[PDB]
Amino acid sequence: SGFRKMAFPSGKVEGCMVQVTCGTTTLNGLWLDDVVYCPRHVICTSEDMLNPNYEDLLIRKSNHNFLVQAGNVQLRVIGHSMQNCVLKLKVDTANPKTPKYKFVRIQPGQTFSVLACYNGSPSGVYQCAMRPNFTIKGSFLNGSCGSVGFNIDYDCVSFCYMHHMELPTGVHAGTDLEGNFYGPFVDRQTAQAAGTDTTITVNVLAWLYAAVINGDRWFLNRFTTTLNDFNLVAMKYNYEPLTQDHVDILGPLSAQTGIAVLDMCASLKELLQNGMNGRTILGSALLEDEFTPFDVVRQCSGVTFQ
Amino acid sequence: SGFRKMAFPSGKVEGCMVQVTCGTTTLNGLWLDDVVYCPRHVICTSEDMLNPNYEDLLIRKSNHNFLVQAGNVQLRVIGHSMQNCVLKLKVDTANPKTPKYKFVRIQPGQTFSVLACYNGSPSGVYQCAMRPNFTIKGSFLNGSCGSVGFNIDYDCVSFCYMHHMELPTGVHAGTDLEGNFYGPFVDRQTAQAAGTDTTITVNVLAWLYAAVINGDRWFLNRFTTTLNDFNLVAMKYNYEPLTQDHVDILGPLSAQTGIAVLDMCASLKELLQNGMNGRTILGSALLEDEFTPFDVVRQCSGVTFQ
Ligand SMILES: *CC(=O)N1N=C(c2ccccc2)[C@H](c2ccccc2)[C@@H]1c1ccccc1
Ligand SMILES: *CC(=O)N1N=C(c2ccccc2)[C@H](c2ccccc2)[C@@H]1c1ccccc1
Repeated sequence: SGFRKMAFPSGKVEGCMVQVTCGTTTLNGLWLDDVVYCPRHVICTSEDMLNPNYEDLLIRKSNHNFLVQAGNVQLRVIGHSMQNCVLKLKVDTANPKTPKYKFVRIQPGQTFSVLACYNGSPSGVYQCAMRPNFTIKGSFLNGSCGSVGFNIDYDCVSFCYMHHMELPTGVHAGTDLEGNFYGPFVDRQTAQAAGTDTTITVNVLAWLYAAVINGDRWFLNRFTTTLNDFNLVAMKYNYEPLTQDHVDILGPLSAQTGIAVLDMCASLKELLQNGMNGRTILGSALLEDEFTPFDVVRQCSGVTFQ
Repeated sequence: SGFRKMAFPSGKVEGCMVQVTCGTTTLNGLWLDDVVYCPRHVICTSEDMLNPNYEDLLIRKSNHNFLVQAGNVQLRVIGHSMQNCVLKLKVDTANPKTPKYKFVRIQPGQTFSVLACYNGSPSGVYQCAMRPNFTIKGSFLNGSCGSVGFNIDYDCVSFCYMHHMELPTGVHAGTDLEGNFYGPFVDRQTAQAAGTDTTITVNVLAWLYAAVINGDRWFLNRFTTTLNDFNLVAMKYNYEPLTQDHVDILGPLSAQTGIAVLDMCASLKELLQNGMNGRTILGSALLEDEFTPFDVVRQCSGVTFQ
């Protein structure tokens, strides 16, 4: 019993973290096989970041201008290329600690673990959700760029996020491992609108099922609702509209608890309209939306990894 | 910027996790040098747990009755001994992945990371506090026994907790690595009173300083207080009494923010008496007490580990 925001074990990702320096800028890189992936803004100074022409800046850089260090050993850079907002530095040695991996572009609402790094060294690990507005609410200081987000499936690491920047609002933005930003963000020091953030309705419902499983049931009511009726309430509270795909995904939790998805929706509707009245659910005084249905089942089943 | 409940990178601890089986009972063990540490209740059946005589049960077990498996390799057990509530199984091979380590007995209020394991395999990592009543609020299913709690200081892992049981109330109990329980708990299936839990006042204050550092300042008031005056309010709300040692420990955060500790105490007093009025602090609708002053500074400075 008990429900916690759990991150994946970070061991396989720690073995891939390297320090990348170009000029006076140092950040983190990800060493997989004979390639080191890192944000392309490693080639910029603080002044370049106001309006960088990455193509022109990269032309003035040669392989020897990139210093890659894994622990205390220096890797020899024999190739460099820019793919969207990421730099791929080809090194002469394959990482002997390269785990089985995939590069994946996650959907908004999905979750992943972040291994926050500074100077190529890990400092901590935490679980994040890709918000519907394609930002993340992480913990990232200067030098954390290049830290990655990932999921583990038994022995396979699916990398999905690379940290690039903090918006003036305090939230974080980054790319997938092909260097494509999540959201409309660009890698430059300019004010950028993230847009209205909405609550991940399917995740709040999954967390309500995790609550019932762990004995927190005060919020269960004698009401039911319809998809269109619940969505009228969801639109008023800036919650993502619920679809039959989301209902289908909640099927296993509904079968386990004996509570129909539309009955859980009615309970959520009452919590939205009336608040929590000074009560808590799984130790929280607000509705949590950072657990997918897959996170709830994984945690309640104790699925393990290599 | 941003503030998260961050766990230490778990890589050094993953390399130490093994599966220990005795009869039909399987749980996790910690392999450091040529010794495997695990809960002594690995020698029990479900029926033995009602009133176990560990000494009599252990006498019927020989080295060959303990199956220790690290990944797919079987370790040869050449010695066994019981130290308080832990079994120490001497194996013929030292763990080649043994990190630099220490065994430490933490104080109530201090924090640590838990690497939840099943069958010797890691499933996840999260940060916990040792509550003032010596319980932890973790996430532990059947088979999670033997999972450990730890802290990292650069290259050194200080193990402080080994999971032993879940109380009928849903909270968790365990030992230090010498097998001494934290709290008055015993390793038997009997109802056990954890006692009144109190809020870690020094940690709530440290988290209020983390809030100010990250721009959340609505709660700052025009009042001050005294230690005895604040403690009258602390006793009413089941908060740990604040001492000059706690004030001394908050010194660096007070010097960084320019906010005197007694002024932060007055703000906390107003939050306790008036509530949060539907507002949030660092994304939470309640007062968080699972961050020590050392966790706030470490996170705000980005201290890294090996
Ligand atoms: C994420 C990160 O560490 N850093 N990101 C920036 C940045 C991103 C977008 C717009 C402006 C700045 C910082 C930076 C500073 C100078 C050159 C490139 C990036 C910041 C950082 C700080 C120190 C070293 C590397 C990166
Ligand atoms: C922590 C854990 O996995 N387990 N703890 C107990 C336990 C502890 C205290 C009192 C009763 C039971 C479970 C257990 C069951 C049978 C024998 C010993 C311990 C439980 C567990 C489940 C499966 C394998 C090992 C341990």
